[PDB]
Amino acid sequence: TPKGTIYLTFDDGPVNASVEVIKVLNQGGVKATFYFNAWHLDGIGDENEDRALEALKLALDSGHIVGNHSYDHMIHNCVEEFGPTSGADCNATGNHQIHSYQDPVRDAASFEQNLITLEKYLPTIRSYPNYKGYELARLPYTNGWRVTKHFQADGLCATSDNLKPWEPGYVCDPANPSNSVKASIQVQNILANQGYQTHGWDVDWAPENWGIPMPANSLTEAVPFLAYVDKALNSCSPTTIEPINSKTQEFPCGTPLHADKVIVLTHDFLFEDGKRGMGATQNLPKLAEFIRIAKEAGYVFDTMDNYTPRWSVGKTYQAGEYVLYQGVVYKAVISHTAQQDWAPSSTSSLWTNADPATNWTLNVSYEQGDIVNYKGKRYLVSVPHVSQQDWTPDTQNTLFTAL
Amino acid sequence: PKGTIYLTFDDGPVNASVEVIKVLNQGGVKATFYFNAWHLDGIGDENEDRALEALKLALDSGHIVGNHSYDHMIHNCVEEFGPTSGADCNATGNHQIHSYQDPVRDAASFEQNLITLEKYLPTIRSYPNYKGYELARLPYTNGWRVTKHFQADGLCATSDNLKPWEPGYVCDPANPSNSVKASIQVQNILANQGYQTHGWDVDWAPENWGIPMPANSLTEAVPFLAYVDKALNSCSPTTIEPINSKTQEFPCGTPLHADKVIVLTHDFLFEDGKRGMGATQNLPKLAEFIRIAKEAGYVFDTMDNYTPRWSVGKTYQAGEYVLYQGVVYKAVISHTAQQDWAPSSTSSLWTNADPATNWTLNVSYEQGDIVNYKGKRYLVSVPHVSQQDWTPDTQNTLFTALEL
Ligand SMILES: [Ca+2]
Ligand SMILES: [Ca+2]
Ligand SMILES: [Zn+2]
Ligand SMILES: [Zn+2]
Repeated sequence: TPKGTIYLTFDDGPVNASVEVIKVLNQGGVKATFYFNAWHLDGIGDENEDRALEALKLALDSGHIVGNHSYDHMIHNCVEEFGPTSGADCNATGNHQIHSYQDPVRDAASFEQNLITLEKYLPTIRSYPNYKGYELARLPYTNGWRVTKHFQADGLCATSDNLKPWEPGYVCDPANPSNSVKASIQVQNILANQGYQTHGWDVDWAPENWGIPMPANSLTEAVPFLAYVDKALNSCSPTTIEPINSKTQEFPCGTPLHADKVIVLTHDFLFEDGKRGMGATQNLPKLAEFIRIAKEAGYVFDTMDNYTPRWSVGKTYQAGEYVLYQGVVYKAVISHTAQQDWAPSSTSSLWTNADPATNWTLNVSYEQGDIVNYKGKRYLVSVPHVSQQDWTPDTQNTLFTAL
Repeated sequence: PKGTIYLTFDDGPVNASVEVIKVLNQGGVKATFYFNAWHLDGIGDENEDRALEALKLALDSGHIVGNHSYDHMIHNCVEEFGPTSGADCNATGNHQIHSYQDPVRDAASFEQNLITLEKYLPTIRSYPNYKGYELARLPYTNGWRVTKHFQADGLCATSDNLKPWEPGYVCDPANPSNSVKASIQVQNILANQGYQTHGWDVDWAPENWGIPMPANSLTEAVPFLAYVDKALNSCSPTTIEPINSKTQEFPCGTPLHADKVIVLTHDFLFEDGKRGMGATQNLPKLAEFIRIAKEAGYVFDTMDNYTPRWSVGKTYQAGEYVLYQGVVYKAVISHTAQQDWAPSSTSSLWTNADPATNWTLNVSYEQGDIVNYKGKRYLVSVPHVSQQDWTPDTQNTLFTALEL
């Protein structure tokens, strides 16, 4: 058995720098997950991105998983009016993490616009099974999780209503989060109701020193970075990670789905020779070496579509274990061996639906105190039970209490 | 029942939709509404200040909501799309000219529709009868993507220059307009996103568009019921007039179409306004029609049930079709359905029969089928059922890559 599983996740592509990243992954014999912002395809993301479409194609042809990071990384919330210069304008002020989320309905819509743009520039994109843009997402700035009904948590100081975390007098209060944070929580919930899973991260491969003129040069070297990964293995990193805005304060430490796994966050743009330093020259070798030594150390690499393991026939499942099947999360009812014809579903006796959603749904095991939406109204679950078609909340005033 | 009628209303939500919905409720039937969300933005050039109220009433009443595109393709009717474009296009009457152009943009209008609906009614996904992401119908076009073996296009639905009633108009199904070809591509893009699309058998419309107040001439209830009887098991999409409403290659006798009539009509025909006294004259036609159709032995259903739901305990014959969790399946063998033996991507009892073209698991592929996979096109050389190990890029005895 492997020491553990590493999930390499790259955010904020597709950009020019993405091309050589992908080749290093391919040479290293691994697959990774890229959470993309399609505004780079429109040439308005203020990066070197004329090869953005080439990069998207290469990632997909190479078998890497493509997930959804929103169309514009929420830069519409950093400027007065969104347009071709907004990316540059927001870099001018450095106000990315201030008022990052405002109208959650509009902000969640940015993930659907991302799908439109990706499918505009690459009209064949849905013929790739590794296109997961409509299944897997990650919120900008936010170490937030919607994995299963019992595995979800928010980044409670991810974004701010005024001061940045390093500025003097900055105050983070998880118990009374910022308006931006509250908005981001609603965004998570909207996406979950559209069938997305969202995942945060355990470790962030970033500059060790942002105060030099080429901060990318300071990216952690492979050996010490592997030490960070070893340290994160089974140690609830999302609660102890720094800085404070990268935390998931109420991450469910010890949750079985998270055991023996480390999600690495990094950014394509840290591997470019450019305005952040000699990223290609200094850091592509670090990536190559990290992959080699991680494997030597006993790790294997996987992608986020398998973070929740796919249901597989012949496997013996235990009561309470989670699988993913056709994009939906299910939880085993009893110990059994999966047969071909016994796949999880909305009518299975062997599984219940355990998507991290809040709209009332068939064959879900509801707990007391859960709140579900049904036909535009909210309902408290008063009697815990497994939902069925004839027990809709509008007809069941003992099991549910209207709010 | 002697048959099932599917009442379908297009081009809402508008003020006129409110009274239609109430007649349906009092008549004890559910219907399907194919909506254009631009009315919620107030730019659709109808009486539409109650648009959001109507969308809510349709949903709260249990009617099914389906996707008719954001702007009814008016962006293709004008030079630059804006708040006045519906009015501009009505001023010219060029709706059916160049109606489909860039099919990627045109299909994206269906996704934009989802965005706008979910903007004005953030709770909309909490309604099981919201089917905006599952059921669609193309503007102007009697086109169908129901199953892998039940699909056909409206070959003269739209034009590159001349309207069907104008001097010089020619329609050739064997060499369709550029607009039509683009619309065929839109159908395929939507099918690959999981949509079914459905056309219609009969269109409840003005008998005479040339008289003043043309909405008033909407067919009376009794003769309209006559039209429905005539359509029942008679392949109406091939014989219907006018020419731009035809589905020339409709698969007459296809099993899912048996004993069913889909009626198309438009909410706006039922208001008192610019098209005539539609509320006064036509709401009672709708009410009476429902009553006499039930008397004659018809029942009414919605388009989410046009492909019947998989039902536990039911016996199925090999070859029969069901809808399960939004996906069409065909039975591989006769058997009795049971709880844990539902259709799926791994079932031995069913195969996926969605009307899509991207390579998909557990599909019964036929010789000559062309599938898309990882950006390339493949011809199926021998029939087989797809499985994870048999991907087209690795199975050259099953698939042959086509040249770009
Ligand atoms: Ca999902
Ligand atoms: Ca479907
Ligand atoms: Zn990011
Ligand atoms: Zn229409």
